Amino acid sequence: MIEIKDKQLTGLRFIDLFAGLGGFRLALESCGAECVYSNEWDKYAQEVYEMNFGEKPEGDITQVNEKTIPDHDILCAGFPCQAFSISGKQKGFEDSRGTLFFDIARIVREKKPKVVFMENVKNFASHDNGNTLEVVKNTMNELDYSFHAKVLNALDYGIPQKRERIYMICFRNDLNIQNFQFPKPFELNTFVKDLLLPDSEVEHLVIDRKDLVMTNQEIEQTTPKTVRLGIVGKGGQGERIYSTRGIAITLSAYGGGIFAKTGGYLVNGKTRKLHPRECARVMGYPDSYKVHPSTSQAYKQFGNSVVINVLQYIAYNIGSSLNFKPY
DNA sequence: CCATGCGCTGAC
DNA sequence: GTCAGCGCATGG
Ligand SMILES: Nc1ncnc2c1ncn2[C@@H]1O[C@H](CSCC[C@H](N)C(=O)O)[C@@H](O)[C@H]1O
Repeated sequence: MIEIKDKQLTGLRFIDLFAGLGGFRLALESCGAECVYSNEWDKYAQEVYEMNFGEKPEGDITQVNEKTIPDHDILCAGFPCQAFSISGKQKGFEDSRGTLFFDIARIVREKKPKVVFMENVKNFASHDNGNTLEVVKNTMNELDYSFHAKVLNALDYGIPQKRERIYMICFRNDLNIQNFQFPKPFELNTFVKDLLLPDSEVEHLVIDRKDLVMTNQEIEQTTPKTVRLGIVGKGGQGERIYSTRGIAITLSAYGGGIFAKTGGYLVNGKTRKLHPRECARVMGYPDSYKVHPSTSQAYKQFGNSVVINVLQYIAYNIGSSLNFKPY
């Protein structure tokens, strides 16, 4: 994450739905906003959340009575994506874990926050010939909100990972917010190689497979793109190796393959997957964030999470729009 | 639970 | 064509 001088969200309360690791919490708090409610049903996720924020999030949002949720100014929600991801089945709203947006909508209908800040995978935008997105848009509008949506790639915001996510910012209509803008992209000055842990701390992650196929030579100059240096097996998900002079591929929650959830990287002559701390870093999490003790659970958590830096820029721009109240 | 080989969709 | 994806299924 980065340092935020002007705390644009000072005095604003927000809720952290589908909390996960609390990325939205890191982002909005860094802007001066106060978290007054969190909800996350996964046992282990609740563990890390509590480990870092000192409170356990409420469980199953589908059973939470909308009316019990504390009044708030900004509702934050990076809802489930398995039902929309390009990597899954794409069953959408007809999937058990694909109807959560309606719970969010049910909550908004009752508490009318000033802002609804949501996030989901890039494929969400084009899913089901845009109807899924349209549904969200129309739902937001009927609730009397503007709807601002855009896919932003983490690589354009200072983090070496090609995580393309759609962000939807909605402002309550009576606020007449006409100046909201998604942050402008800037040059990448950080690469995978710059976030790695010392070799001593990561030897156990080295996999020596006899089927490594060097598809491309390592590169001498750093580049803001994912450079595949080779595959293993059939080169499917979890079986591709990339240059550390480039950027990280998208971290995943239930990803498979020998380099599950992080992908392989050619490091100082060797081939290995990322360590949970490196995943923390690739997601913009500060080194002070305590990762969950179970590696498998930490890999999953980070793969489901958000890039803090991107949220901090957006969160700042939401605050800028809210503060412009001239006579 | 943890590990892994998918095996296809979508974006160009 | 080329190649990457907050995934799935199945083994133990
Ligand atoms: N019905 C439900 N009630 C509460 N939490 C739920 C839920 N269904 C899914 N979730 C949780 O919502 C999350 C979606 S992924 C969101 C990650 C979060 N943005 C972060 O910063 O890490 C997962 O942690 C999942 O366990």
